[PDB]
Amino acid sequence: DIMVPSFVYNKLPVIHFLQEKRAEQKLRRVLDETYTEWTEELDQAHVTDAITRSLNI
Amino acid sequence: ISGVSPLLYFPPTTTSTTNREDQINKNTNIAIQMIKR
Repeated sequence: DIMVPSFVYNKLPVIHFLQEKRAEQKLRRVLDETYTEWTEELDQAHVTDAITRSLNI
Repeated sequence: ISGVSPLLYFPPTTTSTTNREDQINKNTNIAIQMIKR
């Protein structure tokens, strides 16, 4: 009725702070893993050049 | 250009009938081919 309740009450703030920090850490890790994937595709100029060669020009 | 040439070179237009449809079509076939490889 008296002791354990008081110590739980004393615990509450630190645990709340640590859990908030942990959630912020999770969000930070989520953000840090995001990278934009710029792909490179075969230039169509080569395709045009091949087309010209096939024509025997 | 010394020397009398034998011919009056005409424009090489001989197959002007190269319907844009089939001309572009073959280009697309080649284009799709190169990309897949």
